[PDB]
Amino acid sequence: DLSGFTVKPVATVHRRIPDLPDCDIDKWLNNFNVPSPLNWERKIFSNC
Amino acid sequence: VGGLYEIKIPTNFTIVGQEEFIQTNSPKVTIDCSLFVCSNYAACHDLL
Ligand SMILES: *[C@@H]1O[C@H](CO)[C@@H](O)[C@H](O)[C@H]1NC(C)=O
Repeated sequence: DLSGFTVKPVATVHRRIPDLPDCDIDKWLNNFNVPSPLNWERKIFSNC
Repeated sequence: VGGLYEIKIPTNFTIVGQEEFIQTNSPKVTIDCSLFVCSNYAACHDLL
């Protein structure tokens, strides 16, 4: 009984939601009004 | 009672059937240890 094979994939399926906006993460990180550790700020990035 | 004992002797009879299954075999299980432990993954086959 030889070692098990698996059928090779004949194609690739790639799916992503199209036309989503850019997240602009650099614009928020480069904002010059920087908070201290006491009042550390959060931003949430989704659908981008 | 004197020399004699009381015994129940059959006066009529029938034949009865009884089934008995005896196991003599079992499912021949076989394992590919490599396919079970690692599936398709080359990084696992290397470590295995
Ligand atoms: C023996 O038993 C069977 C079933 O009960 C019956 O048909 C038959 O007549 C009986 N015979 C005697 C001699 O008792």
